[PDB]
Amino acid sequence: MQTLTGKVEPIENVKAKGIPPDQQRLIFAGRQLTLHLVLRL
Amino acid sequence: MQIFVKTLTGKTITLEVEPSDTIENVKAKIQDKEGIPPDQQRLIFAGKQLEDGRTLSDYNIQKESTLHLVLRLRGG
Amino acid sequence: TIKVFTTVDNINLHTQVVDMSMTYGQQFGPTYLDGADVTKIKPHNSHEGKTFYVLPNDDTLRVEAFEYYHTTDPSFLGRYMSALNHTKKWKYPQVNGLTSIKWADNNSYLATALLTLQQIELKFNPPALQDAYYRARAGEAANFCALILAYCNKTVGELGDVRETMSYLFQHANLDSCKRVLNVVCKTCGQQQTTLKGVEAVMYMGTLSYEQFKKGVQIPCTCGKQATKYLVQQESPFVMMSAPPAQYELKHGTFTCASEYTGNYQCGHYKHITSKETLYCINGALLTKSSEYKGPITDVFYKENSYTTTIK
Ligand SMILES: [Zn+2]
Repeated sequence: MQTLTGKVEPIENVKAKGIPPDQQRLIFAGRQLTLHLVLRL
Repeated sequence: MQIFVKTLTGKTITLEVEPSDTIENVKAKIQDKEGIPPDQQRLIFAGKQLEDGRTLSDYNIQKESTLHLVLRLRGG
Repeated sequence: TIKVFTTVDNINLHTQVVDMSMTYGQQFGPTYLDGADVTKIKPHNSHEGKTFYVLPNDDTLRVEAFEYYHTTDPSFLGRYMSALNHTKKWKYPQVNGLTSIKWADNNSYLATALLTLQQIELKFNPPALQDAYYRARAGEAANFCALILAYCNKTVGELGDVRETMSYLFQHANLDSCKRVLNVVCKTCGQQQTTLKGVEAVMYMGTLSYEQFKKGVQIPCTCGKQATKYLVQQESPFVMMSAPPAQYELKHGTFTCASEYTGNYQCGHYKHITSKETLYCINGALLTKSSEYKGPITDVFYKENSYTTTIK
């Protein structure tokens, strides 16, 4: 079943799926868990 | 470990720190030495602004490193 | 009952039927009309057809809010609206082609940032900032200024720092492709190269001079000796060079614009210096033209595209 600049089966696992999970924040329904990827650097 | 902090007057401060210390933790140690409120403090490593919520490890700061303490401006 | 529109972004409007015997708060949660908090207010006849901002209280409004503003901060809307009630009353004079702000409410740092933003190439990521910027460039800058205060966690009347303001706004800009390569050379230890990306690639604290950064600055090496640090490669549309405020000569044609800070670490005032056909000093609504400029400078902005050193 199918970033802020514009760039699975039913969060840690989607993060798992080069950028380590720890730098990834995922946003769905305007809430942190179309999903939104926010990056911490 | 120990790091050096250079102030605007040219005074050098010596701190005892760990790689896992957040920038917030290093600002607390400067307030112990110098009494400067953390909210005024801006720490710089070789020109790079160090940010709250990051660690000295995040910036690869090692023993005997020199930081520069500058102060926030207050423009109206 | 009357019909009204609720919104988080003032782009996507949601038709609502409101019970005129209950406050906006009871029906919508926190509610604002043109910046005014009407949460504790009952609907008025003249509210028919009007647009109200609401704090997101369902999945639609939460997605719309995040897509527009790029924050989940539940205080953001309240802080933005509180700021907008003040910034709507400021004056935004055109000063030789740039939108400035007449001095009010300790706003000189905000006016300096606004002037700088119109002179450097920056793409904002949040639609909120893209949309408000375009209005601000046209002279309608109240929303943009209120957003800058909200994003930077600043209150109207709070003293502020241009460097800090630009840094927070750069976190919301597309600087992904900006890159800086530095080398530090110790005659004992050898050479260490560092690469910085994004916001860290466009900021420097310790010299105002882009040319000095290219030529080399002396820094301590942890071996106990002095090393030389120099810029190897810069790929960005601009750089911001800062230093603790100090007397500095700005030479026509050698920089884009600059922040002058007069005063002390308790209280100061910003002016904006820009290099056009001659030097301009913008002080809110006031403009002075001069062939030379010396003053206490703390930020200098330079244009860039791609720079590579000739140092081997
Ligand atoms: Zn060395």
